[PDB]
Amino acid sequence: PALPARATAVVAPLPEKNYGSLRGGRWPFLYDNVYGLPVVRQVASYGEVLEGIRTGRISQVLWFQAPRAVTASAAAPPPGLGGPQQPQPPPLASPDGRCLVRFANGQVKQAVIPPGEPRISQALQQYGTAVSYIPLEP
Amino acid sequence: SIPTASKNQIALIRLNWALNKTNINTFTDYSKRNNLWTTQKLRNQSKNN
Repeated sequence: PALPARATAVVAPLPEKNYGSLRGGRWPFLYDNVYGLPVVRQVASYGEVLEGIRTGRISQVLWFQAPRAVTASAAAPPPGLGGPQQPQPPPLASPDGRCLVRFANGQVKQAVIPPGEPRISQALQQYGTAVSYIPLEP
Repeated sequence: SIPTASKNQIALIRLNWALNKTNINTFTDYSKRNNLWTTQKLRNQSKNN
């Protein structure tokens, strides 16, 4: 069982960027710290995603999710009436509207889209670009 | 899973609902539905008075 890398160095933070949609981009490392996965560095605008959908250059969109606290569920009498406990409410879409967009050429970017927006909703439906939700981490 | 006063209140609520569910609430001495079928007996005993 080979022990993994253990290095250290001094690096200069990257210049902060403001693409309009999101701000930041001061991370000079190709991976993340607590996890071992690559961080994205290219972001999309509103019109960019809209046109990628209209022309078909986007294949599938994925949303993040939220826990949906139990008190806000109407599938049984409320907890406080004393009934047997219900398993769990299904999770909501992203309240803040983060999404990972997947292109026809293997590129994956990040964007912010509010769920239920007027134009994107109609474009998704007309062009059938795949939609899905990213499950929650343990 | 829930405190005591809760379950006491819910027992009282169930008591009230159960008492309502017995379909006896409408019967009163002074209805007309009770005066129309009881005129025969009262007539009989009043003429036999």
